[PDB]
Amino acid sequence: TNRSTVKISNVPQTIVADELLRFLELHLGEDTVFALEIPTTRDNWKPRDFARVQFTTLEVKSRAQLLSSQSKLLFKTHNLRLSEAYDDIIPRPVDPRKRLDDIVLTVGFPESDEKRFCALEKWDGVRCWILTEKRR
Amino acid sequence: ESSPTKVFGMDPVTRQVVVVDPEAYTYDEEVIKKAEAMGKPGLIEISPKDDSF
Amino acid sequence: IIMFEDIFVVDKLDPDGKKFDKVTRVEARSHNLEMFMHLDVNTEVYPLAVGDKFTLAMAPTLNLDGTPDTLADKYEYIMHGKLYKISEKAELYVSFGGLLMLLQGDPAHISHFELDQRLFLLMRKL
Repeated sequence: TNRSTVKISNVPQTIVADELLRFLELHLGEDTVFALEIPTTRDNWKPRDFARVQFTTLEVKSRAQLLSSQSKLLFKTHNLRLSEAYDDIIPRPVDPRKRLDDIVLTVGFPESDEKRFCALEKWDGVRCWILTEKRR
Repeated sequence: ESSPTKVFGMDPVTRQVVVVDPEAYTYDEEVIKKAEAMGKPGLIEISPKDDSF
Repeated sequence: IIMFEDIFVVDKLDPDGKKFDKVTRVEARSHNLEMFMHLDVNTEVYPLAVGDKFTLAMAPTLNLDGTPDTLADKYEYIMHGKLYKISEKAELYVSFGGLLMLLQGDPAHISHFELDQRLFLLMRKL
């Protein structure tokens, strides 16, 4: 429950990322999958037997886990088994409120003894993500 | 469309498939393979009748 | 007449395929006895899904009070095989016509099994 990334145990070797994404979006909600990655032993033509999928919301992850526990995920005569992943594909917070877009960023120091702040350089339209788990 | 011969029909009023002319199946496992590919293993079950000819 | 009787819950399936058209080896862990079992079950004829609970029994004969070599009505997955290897937490290796069974438990739980004996396999999914 710490992170939204889920590792799929067994997937067919003949499939591509697009097919698995379409299957997940058909069984789960529409565009509820953020990152899907299938490791390849070779450079670009020998995928492995497992894959890691990152969901947008924790509720989608819980629903996918419930479906996997009931063996209701059958993709090309293969029963997908879902397990927790060691690390996320992308360090992105689950909560949409934490994600801040198009905010002005400035730096400085308390130049004066009174409540006066000096601005050295101001950056506009920066992206701020608050990762509670990573403490950064 | 997967069936090689006209063994299944689509009913417009009920919006569901129906079995029409079941004697022209020719025992080609095309509809079963299509159902398995679509993700439904036990959608259509067809077996020969041993005591009927 | 029943030597070993217990309730098992399947943990995982080695093929884990609905339409593989192949024998699927099931892994089940016993309850209240902590015994691990390997069994080759034809999923297409006898469907088994992960998380299901089934009872398992082993008897030298299916007759009542003797006549070795009428429990058929009670169960639904009767098999016949022989035990060929008892080497071990002792474990048993019984082959049902080429279908291997590996019952791994405790030395005290399984002790009345002789070498090269014919035994049955009764299984019902509740």
